Amino acid sequence: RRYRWRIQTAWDAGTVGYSLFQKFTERVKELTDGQLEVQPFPAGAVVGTFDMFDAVKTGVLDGMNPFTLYWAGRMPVTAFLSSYALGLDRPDQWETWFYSLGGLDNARRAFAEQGLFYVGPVQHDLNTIHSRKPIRRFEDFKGVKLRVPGGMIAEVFAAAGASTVLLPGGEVYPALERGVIDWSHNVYIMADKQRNGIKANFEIRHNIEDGGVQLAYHYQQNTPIGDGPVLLPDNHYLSTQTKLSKDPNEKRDHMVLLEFVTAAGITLGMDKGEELFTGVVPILVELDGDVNGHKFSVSGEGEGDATSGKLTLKFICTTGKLPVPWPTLVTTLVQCFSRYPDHMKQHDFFKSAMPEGYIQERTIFFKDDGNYKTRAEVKFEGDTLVNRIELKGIDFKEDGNILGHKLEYSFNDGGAADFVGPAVNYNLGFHQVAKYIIMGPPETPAIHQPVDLMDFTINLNRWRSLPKPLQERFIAAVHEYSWIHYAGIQKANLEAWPKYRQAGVEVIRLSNEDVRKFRRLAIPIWFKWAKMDKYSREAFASQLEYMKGIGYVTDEELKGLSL
Ligand SMILES: [Ca+2]
Repeated sequence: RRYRWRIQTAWDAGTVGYSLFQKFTERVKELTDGQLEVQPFPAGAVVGTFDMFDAVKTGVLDGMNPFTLYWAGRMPVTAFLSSYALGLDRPDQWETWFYSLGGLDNARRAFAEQGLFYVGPVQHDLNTIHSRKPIRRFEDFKGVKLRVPGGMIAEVFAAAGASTVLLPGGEVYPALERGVIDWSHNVYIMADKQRNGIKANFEIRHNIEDGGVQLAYHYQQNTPIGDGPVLLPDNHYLSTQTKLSKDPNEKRDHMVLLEFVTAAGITLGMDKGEELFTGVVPILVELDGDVNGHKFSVSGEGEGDATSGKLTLKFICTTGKLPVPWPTLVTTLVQCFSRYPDHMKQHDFFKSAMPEGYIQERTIFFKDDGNYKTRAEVKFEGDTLVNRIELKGIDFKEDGNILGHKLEYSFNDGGAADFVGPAVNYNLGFHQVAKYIIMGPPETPAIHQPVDLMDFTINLNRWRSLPKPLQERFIAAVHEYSWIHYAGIQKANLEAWPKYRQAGVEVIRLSNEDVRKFRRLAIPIWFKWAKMDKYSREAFASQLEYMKGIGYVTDEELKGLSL
């Protein structure tokens, strides 16, 4: 009669990808005269993304539109049915390998053993890396917390020193906001009723220039200066992205600072001084400091825009050379500029205390070293928001990372994520939570996933129930959609790159030498996955022959590796 197939895709609703997938279901009805209908489902609507394989195998779903290498843990061949690092890197090469060099039937025999019919690949895009750490060379990957899709992709970055996690794309945004895993620099804000203010305790990790890390434990309390009513918040956190730079025309010891601050951590829809921040507000900071008796003064000026959460400031040490590293002063040197979403406005203590302002006190303990004690008044002086600070430091090793100036000029939480290409990652908001894009050099712009293929895979019993004329038409339909989908994604990507620059994202290009370093790690990983079983061996053997044929692999660089 009429055949109806439920098919869930890896694409989340509200991506370019899902819109294209939805149009595919209409094309299939057209091409089959209404006889085959595909009911489309966005990611998660029927089962979790990574649960699609078992759902289709058992028939809960009739089919799926996944990224094929998601099955790498249970079907090694699938790590070879989508690009892997520094291998074949053009869409046309993967088309050739699939449709004339044996790939399609290699995939179909492997999936038939699982009760699945692999229809064909779906072309898509390269992938980008979105990072909160400025990763400018190979060695900067060490200690990064990186989301990736498992398999060989994760193994390559793990071998370069990264910690890897596996998450679906629709969960990447909140993960990047919280450090991806293990630790972050988020400040949980808690009401302090007895001081009619707030308190917070958090831990900053300062990178040591030669490796590894210097911990700075922060204790914080805030109390209003005046007696007007303030807002006492429910639990929530502030997440800050900070960029530190230098002014090339400034000769005093200084720090140029750019920050983006968002309040979060309250779920939407659960059962006066704010007006002063509706536009751009000038800022002045003054700090008078004394660390082990080394005296100094810092002045800063700039502005903040709480509607955006953006701060722009320049700081100068006016007494000469700063005796401590500038990154150790970032937390001391105006949380009233945080961007609070509409549904969280009632939790903004910092703006509620203005204009008379608030006192901010901290103790900051550097592990195995001295401590800072800081006290600050933050308030309006006229129309300028001012932060005046006294800082006193004691018990520091002149030997140490602080007085020895051994800390990297940086301030970030080490989180980064690959997912897909720039347009869909923009659909998911990555530009808001990561201000760097890490790409390869112009010779090798995509190091880990240059050809990130989807597919259609159908429950094998459902497939065999379909009359053969509709089978062939569905195969044709998928092959046509592979390139319609590709073309749609590529068009959106053209629109997305300018939007990244407007959001303040910087594109960082690694070097050819960085690529060579990845390549010496990638080739052994190819052979290890290839040897897992007979399907992965067959697919890599034919890909390796092809790569040798077009000059992508030399025999010398294998250094003895063979199947
Ligand atoms: Ca990816």
